[PDB]
Amino acid sequence: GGVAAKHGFLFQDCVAAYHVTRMLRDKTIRSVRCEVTDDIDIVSDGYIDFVQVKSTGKTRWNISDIVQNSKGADKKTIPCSSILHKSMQCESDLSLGRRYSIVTEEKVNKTLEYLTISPNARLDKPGRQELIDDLNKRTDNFLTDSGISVSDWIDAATWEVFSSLRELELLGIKNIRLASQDLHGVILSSETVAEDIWCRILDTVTRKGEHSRRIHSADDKSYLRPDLLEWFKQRVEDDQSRSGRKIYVKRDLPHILTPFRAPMASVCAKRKGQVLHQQYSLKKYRYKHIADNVCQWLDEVFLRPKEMSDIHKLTFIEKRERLKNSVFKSLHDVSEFLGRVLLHATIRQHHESQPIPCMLYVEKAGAEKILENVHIVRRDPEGDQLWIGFSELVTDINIAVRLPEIRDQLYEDISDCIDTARKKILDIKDDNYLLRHDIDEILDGSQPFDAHLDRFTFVLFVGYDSNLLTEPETPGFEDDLEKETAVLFEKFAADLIEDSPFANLCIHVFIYPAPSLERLTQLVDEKVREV
Amino acid sequence: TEIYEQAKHSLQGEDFSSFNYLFAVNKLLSNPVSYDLGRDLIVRALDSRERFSEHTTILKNMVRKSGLFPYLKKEFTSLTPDDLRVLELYRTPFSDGYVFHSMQFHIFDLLKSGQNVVLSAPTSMGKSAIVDSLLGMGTLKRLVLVVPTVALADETRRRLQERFGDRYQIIHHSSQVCHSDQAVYVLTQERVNERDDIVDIDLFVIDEFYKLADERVIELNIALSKLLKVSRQFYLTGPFVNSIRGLEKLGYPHTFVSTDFNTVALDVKTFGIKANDDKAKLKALGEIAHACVDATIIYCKSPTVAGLVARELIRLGHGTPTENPHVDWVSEEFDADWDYTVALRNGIGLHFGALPRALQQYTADQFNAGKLRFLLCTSTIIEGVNTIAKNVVIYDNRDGTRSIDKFTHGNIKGRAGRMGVHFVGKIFCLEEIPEDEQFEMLQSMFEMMDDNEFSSLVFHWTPATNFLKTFAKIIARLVPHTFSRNGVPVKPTDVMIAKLAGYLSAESYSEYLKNQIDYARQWISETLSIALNNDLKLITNTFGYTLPKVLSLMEDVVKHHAVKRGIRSKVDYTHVKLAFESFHLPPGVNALEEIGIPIQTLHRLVDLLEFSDEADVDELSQYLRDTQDIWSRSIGYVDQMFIRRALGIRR
Repeated sequence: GGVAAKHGFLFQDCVAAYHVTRMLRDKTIRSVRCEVTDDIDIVSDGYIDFVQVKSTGKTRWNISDIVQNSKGADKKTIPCSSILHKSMQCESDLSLGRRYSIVTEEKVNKTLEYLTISPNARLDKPGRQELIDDLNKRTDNFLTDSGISVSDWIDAATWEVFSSLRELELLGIKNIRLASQDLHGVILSSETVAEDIWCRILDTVTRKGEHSRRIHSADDKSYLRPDLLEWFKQRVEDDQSRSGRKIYVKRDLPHILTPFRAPMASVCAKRKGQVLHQQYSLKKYRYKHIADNVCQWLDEVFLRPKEMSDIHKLTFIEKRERLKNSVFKSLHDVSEFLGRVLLHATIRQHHESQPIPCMLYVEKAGAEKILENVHIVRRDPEGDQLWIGFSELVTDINIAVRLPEIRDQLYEDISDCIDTARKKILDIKDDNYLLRHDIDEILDGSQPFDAHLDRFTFVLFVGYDSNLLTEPETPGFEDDLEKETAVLFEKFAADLIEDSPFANLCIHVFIYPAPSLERLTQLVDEKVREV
Repeated sequence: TEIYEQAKHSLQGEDFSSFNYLFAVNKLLSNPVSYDLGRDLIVRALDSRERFSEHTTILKNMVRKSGLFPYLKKEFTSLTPDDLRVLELYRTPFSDGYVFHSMQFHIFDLLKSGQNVVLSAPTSMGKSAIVDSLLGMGTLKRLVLVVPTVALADETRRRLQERFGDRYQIIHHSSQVCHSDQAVYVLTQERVNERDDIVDIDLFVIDEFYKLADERVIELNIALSKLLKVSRQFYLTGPFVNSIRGLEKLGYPHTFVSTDFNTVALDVKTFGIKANDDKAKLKALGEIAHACVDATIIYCKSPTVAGLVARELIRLGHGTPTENPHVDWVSEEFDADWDYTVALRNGIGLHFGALPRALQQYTADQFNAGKLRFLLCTSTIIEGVNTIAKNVVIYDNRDGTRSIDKFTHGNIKGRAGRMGVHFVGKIFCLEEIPEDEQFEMLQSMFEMMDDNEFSSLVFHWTPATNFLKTFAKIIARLVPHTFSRNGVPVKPTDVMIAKLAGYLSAESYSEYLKNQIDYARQWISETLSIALNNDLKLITNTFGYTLPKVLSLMEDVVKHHAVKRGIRSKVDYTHVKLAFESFHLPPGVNALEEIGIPIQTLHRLVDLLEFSDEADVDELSQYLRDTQDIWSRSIGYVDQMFIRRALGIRR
């Protein structure tokens, strides 16, 4: 016994606390129901584990005890109410795979020793058939109301033995420390903090404390993962405050080019277009403003949040004198960065809630195909749409003939995206987004699209040097530009009206006209060299 | 785990698609609890790049996502601005070619902020990057790196002399003095105890702390106490990790770090053979040696066991016999049937601790070059080896004497990383792998000893007669275990007399060794392999450190007895103590032996050149470098090769 012994807790409390710490680290665990501390009901994504904490005191756990029928009455014994009987009589409304687990401090006899090994390593080991028939004979071939046989209970049973309370405390505290490290990028200041978090979790489970220092429960007896995550985040930021460090907060990233007038689209609403002009500033275009706003998107587009917090962990002088050389080697490497930054910020500006940036890997005749600039949007009434983004900064030919070529290439990519039976890899790149089955069913590719074209949408950014926009402001750079971009968007209608190659896919266009993209690219190259 | 097991066990299957493997890797890297698992798979993907020649960018992105940034830098050529920038993020402050692992970066950030840091396990990540970064940030002045072995001290000294050559002055030998504000004290526990200038230390780094979790526990504890009371910051990277407590109540609030970052994938196959069953173990060695084809490191509990394993390995025809000037030198200087000699003649490399440092370096850089195939190490940390090995055969696991076990399924990956296994390593375990009073006794003896024999303890310069018996009787009581561990029995008190007479009458070390082997053959006739090992250990350890220590200890003890008994004879053993410490050389020259120059080579160097009596290791090394033309013309080829390797001279 460790800090639980000091506080005065029992084994079941620490088992429940260990399981909620597991939920803290395990992304697949959805909830940990706990009415009493010995009847844990861990609901995981696709499974439900009934964990029962038991203990004898004589020497060990023989078979007679596990089939012994509980008294539970005034000098009477209720039939079919043994430890095994209570284990199998564990109902679950959800159609989830049932798993059973018995956790005891005391060791296990040779008769039940087959249960100790994990079911994943029982293919060739003995101890199954005779144990099954002994249990069936002692229980008179019990079949439950759900048709659960004793053999079925045997195939799903993972009796765990813990040597003492301190061992469980150590696994729980290790879980807490590791969870802090990979959920907030923060190493706990001391062991006292980890022990305090463990004690607070124990108090929450046993309800032997005060409500403020407790994991929130919408209803009692059950704890959901997001509530525990928010409570743990509060504890971790408390650590960071009391340790003298500064809490990492994502900066309010600057709003790159503001949108145009009211969005314009097609009749069938499967084609969208939104211009993103930038206003002048006293007769002169704000090239410097656009460039130094874009260069703030150096870490949101290149890096990942887990390694973005490490940037914050750098003090000012190291942050200055580490990235002195330019990570860009050519102007054809800065143009791509700018073109994808504009789209990566346009998508965020267009959505009220912040989309989740992610990448997609798809095969093509056995060869890899990478797709950066992917996003997951959270449309709760409908699901979770996947926006696949393609950038382009045309500066060689006029946009009028280039746009159909871009659309053709987009259609080839789309046919290589949503027309396949082989799996697709989705690099979530957020570390905190739980991928629900709505998208995971498309990712696995096991089933053909059942009107899944609403789940996938493709967004394309097309920046171009417009003839109308010049270095002089040319009073009245509107009206004509509105019909110009309308004619440009009309290019995303010829295939829609004439035929249905992919006419059931919603496609977004983010056309942006500039006086000169080359000057902006040169300005961004100059600005990134300053850091 | 199920997805992890499927992806891992599908690696060898014929119907293998790398895309499903990378899908499993990404799925494992999405869930935090399976982070390490995905990382493990990536390691395997880094050892089988032929299978992933098509899906290279996916593997590179998985490598970046898992936090294996050194692998991202070194195993991949075509790098985007994204991964280049994140590599520049984790780039170490001391050099532009080394980057940080994620966990290493977190620990370095903890350390550079001034907080004491304790690691939860010696991990597969090499902590040398953290120490080099701490040196390269230009904030600390005086440091104390504690290392377990003198050879490791020399390796770290070379590492910290290549970089930070002029900024820091490195003190590794007692002859050196602190003449600069910035000083790195790369010492062992005993050296730290001896040094009397350990003050104002900024940060001391200790690895291999398992001795505190005997000759290695008391010394390490005393070194810890001294460095804690002297310094202000510490960085421990060893056991005593299970929620380390005790340093908190002593006024040292650390920041104990628990990690789950493993950079090495291992396929462990066990045999369950008990240690006592030697014949079954030998048959198992035959089987594995047939199985092992790549660079194999065989862990043994003793050098004799390694010799037996090498003899059996060459009995089965494993290894390519070859000859070179080095094997000729070893045969002509040590013996013909010595374990090292035959093993090197047949392509097997013994690397036990008692081996001379020059031969240790030769074995290490022979194994690193890939010329060797079976390196038989008797310690976990092999000084000088790089990440070459692919198989680790733990011939002996239960070393005994309260040692639970090495490679406890929580140490297998860390110890394998220490041994330097390239990504995926096959661990063939013969046994089953489990989880989890010096300064006061002499005067009491001298009280009984009468005035008749008192004349044998008060000498000056040249010793007198009948001193051998008295000294043997003294050493049979002061340090019985020191002489017993080398095969020299405590009683009768005659064999120590023979050893002392052999050392005294000998003019040079080589002649002493030849006489010792010529007598060891007679002794075994009433083998020669064990004799050389014990003799080398006796000369290096007993005759070098402990026996001179007791020779100096008896001085002040006998001074009081001479004063009390009225003896006016002078007391001075500078002729005897310094001669025994000097190994038949000038007093300071023997210090180059730790550098890696053989004593036999040092004798020829002494005869050829003129050595300063009061110079230190730095002065003697600079003297050798300056007068290279004098000895390079008229010395043996192997001798000058060893000198060049030891001093770092390029051609």
